[PDB]
Amino acid sequence: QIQFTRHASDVLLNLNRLRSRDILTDVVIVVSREQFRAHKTVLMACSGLFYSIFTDQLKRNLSVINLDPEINPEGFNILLDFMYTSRLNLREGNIMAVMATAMYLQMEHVVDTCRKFIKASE
Amino acid sequence: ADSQIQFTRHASDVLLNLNRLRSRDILTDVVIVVSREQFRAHKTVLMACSGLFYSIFTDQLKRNLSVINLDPEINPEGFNILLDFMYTSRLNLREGNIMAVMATAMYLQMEHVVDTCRKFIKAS
Ligand SMILES: C[C@H]1CN(C2COC2)CCN1c1cc(NC(=O)Cn2cc(-c3cc(Cl)c(O)c(C(N)=O)c3)c3c(=O)n(C)c(C(F)(F)F)nc32)c(Cl)cn1
Ligand SMILES: C[C@H]1CN(C2COC2)CCN1c1cc(NC(=O)Cn2cc(-c3cc(Cl)c(O)c(C(N)=O)c3)c3c(=O)n(C)c(C(F)(F)F)nc32)c(Cl)cn1
Ligand SMILES: [Cl-]
Ligand SMILES: [Cl-]
Repeated sequence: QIQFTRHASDVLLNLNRLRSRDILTDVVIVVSREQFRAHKTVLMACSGLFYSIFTDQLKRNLSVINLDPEINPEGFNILLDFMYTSRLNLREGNIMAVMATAMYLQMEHVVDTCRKFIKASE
Repeated sequence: ADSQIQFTRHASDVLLNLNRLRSRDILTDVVIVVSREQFRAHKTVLMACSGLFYSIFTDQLKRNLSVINLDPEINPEGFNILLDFMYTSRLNLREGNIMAVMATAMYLQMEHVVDTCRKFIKAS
């Protein structure tokens, strides 16, 4: 069929615009003292943890999810921006936190990219 | 010591997973009614892909509606082609459907689809 090569990226951009305007967000993720509003569909599409949560009968209808308090909010922020943008901002000062947060969120390609960053920088 | 990494497959992988959720009726939040067919979807995806749906659901008086009735003169098969396009990036244009898809894309305010329809006509 006719393939629109920019369509998926344009969809994601528009989803990120909805998130910035707080339109149809349906969950708050709490990470220590920081709160992040998001769309469950995007979280589920991007994360094994969120897919498991929002397919679990006991948890799927929650509108507030408290993540492990040991997770670094900056690590989560970097990963949530990645979910909505395809762009992953890695630095020596954040790599360990992003990698551990990606393991927790079950984002395997992000973890592999973090390993590649360690290989390139250690 | 620093790197800004673009994941070139990420957006298409997100969209595939959204289509998987729709196919299982997970987190769908609206039924679009088009003449003799009902279609379930995610409002966020509809808004992301169509000027009409963007305008409808940005309106706070319509944002939380669970059923939207479209103009009854819209061809439901044209709509289904466009809904599948929204969730897949693939558009099935054929001589037997081009006029219906084009007219539906005008109504949904999907300009790059409309333009692709015009290119199809030009090449027919
Ligand atoms: C279950 C699956 C297959 N099933 C088939 C098999 O028989 C039928 C059809 C239904 N499918 C399905 C899956 C959905 N969501 C997920 O898969 C959640 N998800 C997302 C990712 C993910 C996505 C993108 Cl886009 C990325 O860029 C990256 C990255 N850069 O790291 C990571 C991911 C992951 O890395 N991992 C290990 C995992 C983990 F679970 F393995 F841990 N889960 C991840 C959604 Cl929403 C809807 N349907
Ligand atoms: C308004 C915009 C920019 N604004 C910036 C500018 O300063 C601040 C920020 C907020 N923004 C925003 C917009 C959102 N949604 C839409 O734009 C709706 N949408 C989507 C499309 C569209 C999208 C994809 Cl992916 C396609 O593949 C195709 C296609 N192949 O045809 C068509 C589309 C369109 O073609 N047309 C004419 C129109 C129309 F309205 F013009 F008619 N609307 C379309 C969403 Cl959800 C969230 N935020
Ligand atoms: Cl914006
Ligand atoms: Cl599948």
